[PDB]
Amino acid sequence: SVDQKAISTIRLLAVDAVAAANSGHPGAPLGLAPAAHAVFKKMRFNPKDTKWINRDRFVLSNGHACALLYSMLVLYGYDLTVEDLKKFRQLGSKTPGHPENTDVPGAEVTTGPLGQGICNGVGIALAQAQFAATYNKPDFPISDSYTYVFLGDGCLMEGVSSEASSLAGHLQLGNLIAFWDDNKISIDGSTEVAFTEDVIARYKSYGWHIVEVSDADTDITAIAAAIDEAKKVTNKPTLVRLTTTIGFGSLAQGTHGVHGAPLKADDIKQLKTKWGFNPEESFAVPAEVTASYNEHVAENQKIQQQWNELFAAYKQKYPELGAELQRRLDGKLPENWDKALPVYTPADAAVATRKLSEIVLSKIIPEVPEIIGGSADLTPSNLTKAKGTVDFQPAATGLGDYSGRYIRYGVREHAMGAIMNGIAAFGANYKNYGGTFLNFVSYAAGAVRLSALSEFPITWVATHDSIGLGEDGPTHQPIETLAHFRATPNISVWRPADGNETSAAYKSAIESTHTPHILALTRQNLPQLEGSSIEKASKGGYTLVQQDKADIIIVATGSEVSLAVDALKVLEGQGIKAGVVSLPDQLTFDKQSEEYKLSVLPDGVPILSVEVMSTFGWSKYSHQQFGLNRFGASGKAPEIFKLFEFTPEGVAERAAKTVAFYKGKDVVSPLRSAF
Amino acid sequence: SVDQKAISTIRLLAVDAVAAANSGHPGAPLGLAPAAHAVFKKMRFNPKDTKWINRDRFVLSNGHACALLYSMLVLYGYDLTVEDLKKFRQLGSKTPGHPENTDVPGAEVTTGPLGQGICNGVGIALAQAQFAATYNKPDFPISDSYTYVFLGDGCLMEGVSSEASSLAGHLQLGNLIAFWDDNKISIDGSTEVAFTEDVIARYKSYGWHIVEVSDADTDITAIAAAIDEAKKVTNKPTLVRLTTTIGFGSLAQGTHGVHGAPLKADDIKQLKTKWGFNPEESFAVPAEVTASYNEHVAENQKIQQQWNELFAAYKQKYPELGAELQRRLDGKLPENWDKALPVYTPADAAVATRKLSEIVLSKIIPEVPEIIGGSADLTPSNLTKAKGTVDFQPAATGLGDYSGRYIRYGVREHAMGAIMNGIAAFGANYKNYGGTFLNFVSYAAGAVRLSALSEFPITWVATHDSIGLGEDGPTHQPIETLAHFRATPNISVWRPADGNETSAAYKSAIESTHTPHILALTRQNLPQLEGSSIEKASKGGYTLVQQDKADIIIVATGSEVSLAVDALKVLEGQGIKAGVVSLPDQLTFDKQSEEYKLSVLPDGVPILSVEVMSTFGWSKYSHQQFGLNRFGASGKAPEIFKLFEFTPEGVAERAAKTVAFYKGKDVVSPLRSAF
Ligand SMILES: [Ca+2]
Ligand SMILES: [Ca+2]
Repeated sequence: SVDQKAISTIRLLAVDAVAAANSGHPGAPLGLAPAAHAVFKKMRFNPKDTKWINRDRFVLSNGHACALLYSMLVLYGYDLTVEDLKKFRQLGSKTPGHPENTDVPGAEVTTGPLGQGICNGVGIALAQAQFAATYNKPDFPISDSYTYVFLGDGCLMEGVSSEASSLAGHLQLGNLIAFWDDNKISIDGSTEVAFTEDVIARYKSYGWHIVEVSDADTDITAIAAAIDEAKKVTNKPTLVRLTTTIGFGSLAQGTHGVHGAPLKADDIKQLKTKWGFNPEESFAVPAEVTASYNEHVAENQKIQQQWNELFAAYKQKYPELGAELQRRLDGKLPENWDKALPVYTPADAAVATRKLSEIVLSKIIPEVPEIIGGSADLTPSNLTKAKGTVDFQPAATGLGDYSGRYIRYGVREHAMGAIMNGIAAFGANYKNYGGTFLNFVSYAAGAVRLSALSEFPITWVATHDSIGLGEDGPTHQPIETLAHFRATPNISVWRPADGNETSAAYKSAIESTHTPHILALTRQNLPQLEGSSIEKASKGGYTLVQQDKADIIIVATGSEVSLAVDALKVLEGQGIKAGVVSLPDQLTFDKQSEEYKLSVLPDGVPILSVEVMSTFGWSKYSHQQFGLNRFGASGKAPEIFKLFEFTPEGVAERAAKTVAFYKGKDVVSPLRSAF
Repeated sequence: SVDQKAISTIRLLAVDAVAAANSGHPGAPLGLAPAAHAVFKKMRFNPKDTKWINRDRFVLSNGHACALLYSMLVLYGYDLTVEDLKKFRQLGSKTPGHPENTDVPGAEVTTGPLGQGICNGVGIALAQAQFAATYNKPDFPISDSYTYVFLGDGCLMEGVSSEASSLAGHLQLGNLIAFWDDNKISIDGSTEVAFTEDVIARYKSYGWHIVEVSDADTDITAIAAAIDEAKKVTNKPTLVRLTTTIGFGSLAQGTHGVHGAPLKADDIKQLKTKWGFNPEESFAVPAEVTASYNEHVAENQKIQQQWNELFAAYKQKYPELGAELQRRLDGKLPENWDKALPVYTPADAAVATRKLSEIVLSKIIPEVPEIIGGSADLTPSNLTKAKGTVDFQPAATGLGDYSGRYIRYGVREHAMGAIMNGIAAFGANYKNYGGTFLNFVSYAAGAVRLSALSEFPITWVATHDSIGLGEDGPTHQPIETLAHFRATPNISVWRPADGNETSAAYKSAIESTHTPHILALTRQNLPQLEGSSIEKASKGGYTLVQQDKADIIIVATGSEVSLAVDALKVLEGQGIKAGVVSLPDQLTFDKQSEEYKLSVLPDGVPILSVEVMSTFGWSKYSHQQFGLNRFGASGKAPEIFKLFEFTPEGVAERAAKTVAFYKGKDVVSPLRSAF
């Protein structure tokens, strides 16, 4: 049949791509080709409009199997060709060794690191439910799409997938349909060596529906029927167990050796012969397969055309909601939304930046409907929903509704990070956030790094940023955390000092389209600074206190800016004139013009950094660094600051030493370099 | 009864400690006091010998409940007093807000970050099984101890606990007994908001045994019986469901408000009144409770005395095993074990450092019985057991034995990290390791940080360290990873360049007693260097190529040392004389004398760093830094190096620019500072 020919075509494209690279993973593509064929036949998508908001989404969580994804995209006429397949895993190609959403048309997310894609799928499905609840009306099914995820044994061992699966079951996400490649093989060999749990029993315990397909090597009718069954279960995510043979058809089928290395040339020849292909030919695409796939694309394009007309009729009946939806699909925030950002003066009271952040959210959430977010491993007293909103929950629970805006992630930081990526990936201008303690953003490093690589505008609301949290002690107090994330490409790491800086941090986070944000916020109260503003803080770094005859400039962030200002007064008494620079986001500052940056950190003056965390990175901006490069302590916060000499007198002493160290030396800006 | 009085005493000590601090968590201590009393009565331990190797171990994984742990330790006469309790959460006290194994007698591990303690318990139990299989003989039960773990709802949501629980069930760890505080409350409020899974069904799916105690607020008889039942099930870890009231006895019992904030003073008064205590008195310890607890301590001390005699008789019957066990309990490695480390010369072939590491392990494992380890999310071709050993598995599986030395962790990096901490915590000189790709050590950051804080000599064997891995691409290629871990206090991060440096890295890792190690190893082949040795590399940084008239020194690590040596030859052709420094471990180097360090990085010469990763940290050792501060690429590794100009010519160009930049400038060592 043409279906059988299509499956062979998929298999052989994947095998041939791996062969050309002499690198990559042919086993899972061979095993999953029947399922991929069956699922893509059920999916609604337009290869010529990858951003259609009512498309079904597909996520290949076992991302090493991506020769499979690329083969599907090529066969369906996405902006990816057989010539691109021939360049699989080759420098600069459109077919990298793991799929990248920035580089690959039809790759919704960046997968490869195990466990991530299934969580991303949870987030896409969460967003779809929230979006549909927000926009759908009687006779106007604006959003009714499904989220299809392929996953492997490795994904099921990673804790992040357990977290997301528990939460997805709780959230009754009936438009999520996941497929487990039950092939009994991982990298180390048999799953009998380390993975003997009853996976199906576990998924039932989370509240998922199960369908089992006992012969997924051939039974595409049963795979299609499993999809139909899953669609009837509207209040549970579904796991479809696909019992497959890894490397199906290969001489080495059913072995670990086919998981992650190219097949032997003679093996590829017999594959081709047994499936009716020419063993002397590579990258064959039978025209009958193309025709069959083009028929499904044509049908999907007519569905999209009808959706466009539905949307036009929606705008006529619901003008305000229609305009809102149009604006979001255009990628634009509401006009002048930022007028809602709170502004402070030095006459206002001291406030913790965690509380300032709460206040910002309270003001902007009602004005910007595409903001949703939540928290994990965090008291409601440290972050909760904006007044006038409700939690995102299935209505059946009585605890919220899918129209809700605040997600109760539970104690699941890593999955929260990966789910945020999926919400961003959904599109429709979603600007989503996740709260936890800064120190436990580290639990989610796998996902955070992927936010950066994937260019997703997600936001971490990361409170209790330092020893300033006090009594919980060194297990909770960040030291290395900002250095870690600042060292990662494409992460804005805001550490605002006061009310105006906190508003600038949110302006950046919400306006972002390609850069994830981490907002490092305090437990303890900080003063409103003389010289701060949203305008100046928006530059990432700025001159807070200008001193034309400066003996030294102190550059600081967050809680240490006020400390620097107090140190300036001590230094004046010692006959030393200091300027102060506030550097709320190093990435934003780095992106400013060279002349702007040099106006902030000029030549001819020693510069001392102060931040109660690792000194790593700080030499970009300073000659000497006062930081904390040891673990913290359990006690009242002001006593810990005194212990480590983060006091006005301690800063002044180090500033005076810095001035002395550079007497008679020529000093140029830390921004200067040799290359 | 005295048992009831003891439980009230525990409860009130915990409440009073939280009250004195005006900080901390009284709810779980109130709920878990009956269970803590019952479990400690069943445990064998000596408060006067916290390191008795056959003690039962207790782990409080819900570490925020530590007022409870401290109360138990005080009541049993550990080196912790009521005066220490009065200083709970106070700077410099022996009673920090979360328990720290370095600071607190009877704290086996450092808990607080959720999910970790249960995994640590898995590791303690794994080590006990391996230890018993190694040493026990007929009539000589050298090791027969249990591992008791308390955990909460938050712990059960964290993915790391799922990973460890799946693995513990697979490993049939029948001496592990965990207790779930089933109190329906987390920080956000009811578990109904985010945690509605069937926990018991999930634990059955992992192969655990279950006991349910429906009234754990009062039924200590049933808690004791649950322990007895668990001990009869020798081939499954057991989860005991303790249905408790959070804050039991408080006016606010059964609410989120009692989870993490001090009780009201009037509430504490009525607690005391209803339990027969004086509401005007704090930190009361009834003498009858002390007597009862002292009786159990006396009995346990007689058990230890009998164990000491058993050990003496074991040494008579089994002299060689006895001497080995004695050596390990003394914390000493075999005499001259390091003579087994491989040594190379520049005449030897190029080898990848991953392969050099395999070879080291192959040579040292047979000589050092306290080395065990494994791998997670890694092909057996990248790391497997040492020849002549077997996997650690229950014999019932036919796949290994508990005497085995190689652990199949599955795709569970985070749990592997936390389990390694538990193996180290067991003691007996265990020197344990875990293999994965360097980029996915980040999945385990929560545990890695705790290795550092806890001072555990664990080792990560972290291969595929850079863009040198090639085709898997930017999702797999570390950029930020070494900066992250180098910025963390107390982590040795070895990046060996060649065979001799790899042997030095292992010498450091295995000799370690207080510092975790990460070994960053290459996929690609590297040459044996002229000038390397185990002796010199043991200093962390050393002069590889000395040049008395140097125009520049190039400092490099790992794969970039050979690159620097090739660049020296290009520079000679341009009339520039360079020295080379190899810096295989920054921490070890930092610990050397100031004079040694200055001999390596002298004044009066520009210094350029080269490492194909983040430049963060490198200004400690250099004036200019050539690194990679963007994500990688998917292609053949040598082509990626060429793209980013990590070539002899690219290094030489930057070196020449550095020389030019410092012409006419006075240059001092990067090791100099103002303070
Ligand atoms: Ca598999
Ligand atoms: Ca609880």
